[PDB]
Amino acid sequence: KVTLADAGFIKQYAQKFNGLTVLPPLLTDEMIAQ
Amino acid sequence: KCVNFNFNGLTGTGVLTKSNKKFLPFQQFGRDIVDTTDAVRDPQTLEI
Ligand SMILES: *[C@@H]1O[C@H](CO)[C@@H](O[C@@H]2O[C@H](CO)[C@@H](O)[C@H](O)[C@H]2NC(C)=O)[C@H](O)[C@H]1NC(C)=O
Ligand SMILES: *[C@@H]1O[C@H](CO)[C@@H](O)[C@H](O)[C@H]1NC(C)=O
Repeated sequence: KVTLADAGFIKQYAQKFNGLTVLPPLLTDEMIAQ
Repeated sequence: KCVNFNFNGLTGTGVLTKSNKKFLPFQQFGRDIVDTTDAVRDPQTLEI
């Protein structure tokens, strides 16, 4: 149900806008599920 | 390749690749949802 509205470029890792970097969380979704 | 470019006065730094966007006959470049240029029309070949 929850969707993303991040108007950038998505790659496996525009990609970082213009000097704006998005960092991943330390705990992944699988780890939170665990 | 990562190059500097100047396309008919539009300047910047980036990697140029073949695009699948279809520009109208009069359009020279495009911008994304936040008004930053993300595509150009080559002034000599008209490739996007
Ligand atoms: C002037 O621009 C035209 C196109 O806008 C160029 O014409 C093409 O050039 C390529 C490579 O030189 C050829 O493979 C194509 O066959 C040409 N198209 C036609 C319809 O002839 C032309 O070369 C450009 N002239 C200069 C001096 O750059
Ligand atoms: C990195 O790029 C190569 C290019 O061949 C690709 O095969 C690979 O899957 C990519 N990996 C990631 C994590 O993006």
